[PDB]
Amino acid sequence: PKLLNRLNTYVGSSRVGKRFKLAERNSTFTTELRAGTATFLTMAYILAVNASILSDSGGTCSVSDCIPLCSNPAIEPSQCTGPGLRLIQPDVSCKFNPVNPGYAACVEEIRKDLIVATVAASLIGCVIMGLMANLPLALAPGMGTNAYFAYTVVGFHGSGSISYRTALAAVFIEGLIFLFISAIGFRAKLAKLVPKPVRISSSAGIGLFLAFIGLQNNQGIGLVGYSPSTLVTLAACPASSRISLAPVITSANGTVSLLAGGSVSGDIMCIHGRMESPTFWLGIVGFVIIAYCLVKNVKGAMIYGIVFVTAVSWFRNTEVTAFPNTSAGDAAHDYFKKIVDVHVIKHTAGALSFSGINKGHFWEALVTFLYVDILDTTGTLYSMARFAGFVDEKGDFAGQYFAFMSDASAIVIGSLLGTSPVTVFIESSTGIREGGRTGLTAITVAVYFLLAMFFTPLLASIPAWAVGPPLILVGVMMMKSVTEIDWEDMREAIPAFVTMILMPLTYSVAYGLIGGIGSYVVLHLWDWGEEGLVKLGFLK
Amino acid sequence: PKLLNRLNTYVGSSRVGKRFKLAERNSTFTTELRAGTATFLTMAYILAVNASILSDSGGTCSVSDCIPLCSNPAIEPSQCTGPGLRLIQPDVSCKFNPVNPGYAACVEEIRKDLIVATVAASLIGCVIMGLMANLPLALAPGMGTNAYFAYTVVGFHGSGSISYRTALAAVFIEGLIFLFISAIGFRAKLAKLVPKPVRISSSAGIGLFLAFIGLQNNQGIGLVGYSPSTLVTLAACPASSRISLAPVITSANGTVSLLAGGSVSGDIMCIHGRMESPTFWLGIVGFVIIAYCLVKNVKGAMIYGIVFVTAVSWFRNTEVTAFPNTSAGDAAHDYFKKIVDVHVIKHTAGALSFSGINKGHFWEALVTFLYVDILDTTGTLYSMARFAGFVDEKGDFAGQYFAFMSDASAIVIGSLLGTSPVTVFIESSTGIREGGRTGLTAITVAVYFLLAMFFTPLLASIPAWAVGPPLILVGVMMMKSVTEIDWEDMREAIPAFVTMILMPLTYSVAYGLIGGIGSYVVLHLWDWGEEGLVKLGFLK
Ligand SMILES: *[C@@H]1O[C@H](CO)[C@@H](O[C@@H]2O[C@H](CO)[C@@H](O)[C@H](O)[C@H]2NC(C)=O)[C@H](O)[C@H]1NC(C)=O
Ligand SMILES: *[C@@H]1O[C@H](CO)[C@@H](O[C@@H]2O[C@H](CO)[C@@H](O)[C@H](O)[C@H]2NC(C)=O)[C@H](O)[C@H]1NC(C)=O
Repeated sequence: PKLLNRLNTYVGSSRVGKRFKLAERNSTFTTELRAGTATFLTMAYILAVNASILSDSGGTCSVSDCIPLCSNPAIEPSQCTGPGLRLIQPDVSCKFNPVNPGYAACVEEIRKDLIVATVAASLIGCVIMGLMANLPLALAPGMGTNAYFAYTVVGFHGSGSISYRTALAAVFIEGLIFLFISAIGFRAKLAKLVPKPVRISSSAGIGLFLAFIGLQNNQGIGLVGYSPSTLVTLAACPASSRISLAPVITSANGTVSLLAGGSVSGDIMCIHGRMESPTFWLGIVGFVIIAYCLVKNVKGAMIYGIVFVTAVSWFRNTEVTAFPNTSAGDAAHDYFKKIVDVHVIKHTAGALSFSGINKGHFWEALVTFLYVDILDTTGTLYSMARFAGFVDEKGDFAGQYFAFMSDASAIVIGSLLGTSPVTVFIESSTGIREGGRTGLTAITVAVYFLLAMFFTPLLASIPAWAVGPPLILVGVMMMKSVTEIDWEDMREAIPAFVTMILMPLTYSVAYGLIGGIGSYVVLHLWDWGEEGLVKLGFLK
Repeated sequence: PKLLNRLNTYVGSSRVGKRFKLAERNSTFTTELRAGTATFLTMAYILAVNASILSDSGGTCSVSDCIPLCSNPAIEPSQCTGPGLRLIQPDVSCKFNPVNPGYAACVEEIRKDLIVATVAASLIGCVIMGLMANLPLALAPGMGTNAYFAYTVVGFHGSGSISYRTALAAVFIEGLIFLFISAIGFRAKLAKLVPKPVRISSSAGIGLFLAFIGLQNNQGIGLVGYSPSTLVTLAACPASSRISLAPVITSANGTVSLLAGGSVSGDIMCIHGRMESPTFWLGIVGFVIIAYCLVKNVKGAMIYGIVFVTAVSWFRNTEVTAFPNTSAGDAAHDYFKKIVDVHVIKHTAGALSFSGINKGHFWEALVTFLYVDILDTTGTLYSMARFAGFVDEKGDFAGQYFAFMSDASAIVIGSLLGTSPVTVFIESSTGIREGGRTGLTAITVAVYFLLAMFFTPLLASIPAWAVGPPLILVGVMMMKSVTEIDWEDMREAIPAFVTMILMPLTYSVAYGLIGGIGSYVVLHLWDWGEEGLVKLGFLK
């Protein structure tokens, strides 16, 4: 007969076929391969997004890599010898606008390291899940945790309260704690502490957070800029129409004096030319492409949008180029002209530090990660077990124990390689809908990730207006959880609204969670006291 | 027979009782009075909120009221005569921080004028509705239109693109157009142009906008401040820990130079002492009070929260005082020591100007108002007609014609007195639930508004941390519209999300509407073209 039939029969009757229980689950070999291909096509946008987001945090390097500069910018630093010409020693301000050249070079090196680390963590997680749990699930660094890790815990170019290495240690300890909790069966009971309205709306809140990042110049397409009155207005003017802000001291007559050592922002204020940014309109075109591909059920919509926007930007002498006519642009183009490369992680691997373990901020991060991974992983896996028909009458699908242990182990391993926590992707559903039932789907996704490695030069050249619409559409899709909040009941509607709006406005996830929980406790104090009084016996 | 029974019988058998159809609708006199009292108690927060919001726009006065200042702030301006001491002529920067004393005095005068105008517009609208339509509905200046009029169309202290008088003319013409449209029966047809997902989510969007205003230092309790990296972080530090920002020019070596004539912001950047602002915690206490009063179905919850927070602030030598130890504070206290006053509108009444009618921004405002009033009034009235049992099998409740004409006339009259458009309040439902069926409820609310006049000194002394939680809770209650969007369908979910998130982030309502409509058209182009091709006959 057909050669595929012979191959399927041979594999099913073999020893590895019985190991993976192919016959008992009604799927042979090619259904597994097709399901793995579909899942990889649906989740491949993480390869660009995660590396960009994590690289924005600055990585391991610090002020020690800034180089001394000349008195005038027109003279090369090594030729700054003459009357009144001296070398300026670097300070913290070298990390921020205008950025010192050495810092930017290090940041590019960190970006390559983080691409490789993302690929390796996804591969190891998928293989561990496939071999141990024997489930068709794919693991990769999560999205909300990426944004929270980069822009809040560590901050832009290390402007946060915790260094990169200490945050890696926090992720490591969180993974170990999650493993220990899942191994003794206290995970389900611990999941009950979070009140219901906070437990749901939080997801929506994160989506809003992500969307806001996509509407930002540092991070996405623009369209939102600084305003002296309202703090936020309509941006998206060309890069030559933007200026920075600096703190000043005023008086009661009208004088102003610049404040020494103050933080200078990026080019966030727009003077003229609104709605004229070419990169903004290129990002809009990519957004439209992804949205149409999502409506018509095309797999890999985000891949297509990102690839279109990136390929348009690879030309050199345009207004939307990714390789500007500078030294950094020329170096980036030179690395890009190499199509394939085998990059070895140099700075990011094995970069843990336990110095800040006694700080109060550290723990605020460690708990927050622990919350998200406990909820998300609990929410996703069971949902997946419903699509594959594994759930019995008791609500258990056998391999849940090893599924949770494998997720925790993947988190630990990813922390060792220098990336944000890894989780199970919801996109795995698209593989289950195609017929994947065993762990061969995870192995197939792992092989695809291995082949996605070796393309670091192509993945390291993706501009900010290409990582923009994917975040917005991810927020759109996360928004669907609001339909199960009872907005008629104030005692539920107030905490959910507080969580949802505080996540993007304070630009933090922990603050939204804290506000929601505090509001819930305050609003339920009276009822709890009345119940306690009735129970004790002072009241009827 | 009790005396109340005799009074009810006498009124019901009288001529005015037959005029208002008291007997035919099963309500006599005291049910009408009680329903009016309940409605007024539920809607009385507008008396403070609307005046504060509209006064933040600066009113009619301009740079011409700034007074010349001395070379040093320590010398009184009229004694600035000596070596090198001159008078600085005012410029536009006198309107912004630091604010010229004459401008602040004028703004206080405008605040009194706007309190009186708000009361008068509400009274006239209620009387016109009660006498003509004969419905138990109360009219007052709307909330989203207040915020849009003040902070977007006119801008803070006149920093927008349209002056106050031109915006009043826009409101006037919008009211006239709405009257003409409703009189010829094209209102229902015109209401169908807005796509459904935009037509719903817009309400939720406005709520978010309002909540953001309540989390702002200019406008509410604080908690959200400027950030050099993310533009927005956790504020709410004491007023002595805040500094301003000014635009600068950088170079490639590290120098910075202040830019001449740039806009200086308010005290928005926080250096230290986060979560230590006493006014922030007072606002939180007021928020909690209103939240419990809302949970337990207490009428006038917002009144109680506002009154508590305001009464705490009336003491003079504290950190939460509304009368600081300055000249402006002393003048405010002197006006407050008067309990009752008869204020006559001096600047705001009859201040229309038709100069900017050929500007493109003008029309962008005029349409936007016209949208909101067409939707909101259509959404509310019919809903009210369901609670009172007026809707027949055909969907009409007889007096809808005069109801819409009365709403339009009230809009025009309010525009003449110098306020944002007036609409029907949803809070009127609380009066219908109590038994109100005729127009005597509107007359009762009008009498209550008339007696609420004469208390301008008390209403003019309400601080910003008292107008804060009401806006947040109004946003919470408007948020309930999201449950009727199908978030599973991308072709609907994308426009709704775009509208909802663009309203508060760009800090404008028109931009959210434009984005939503544009996204809807773009996403439906392919389907519309395919349908048209099938209809014409080129396709099967
Ligand atoms: C960096 O280079 C600029 C010149 O490009 C220096 O600016 C001097 O000081 C102000 C501010 O720009 C200018 O008005 C002067 O014209 C500049 N003087 C000269 C001789 O160019 C700036 O001083 C340099 N940075 C430092 C720390 O010296
Ligand atoms: C306005 O008032 C200040 C004093 O309050 C005057 O003095 C200046 O103070 C700032 C610091 O706040 C210094 O940077 C300036 O060097 C001071 N200038 C002088 C001449 O002493 C200030 O001069 C006043 N401004 C004007 C235009 O008169």
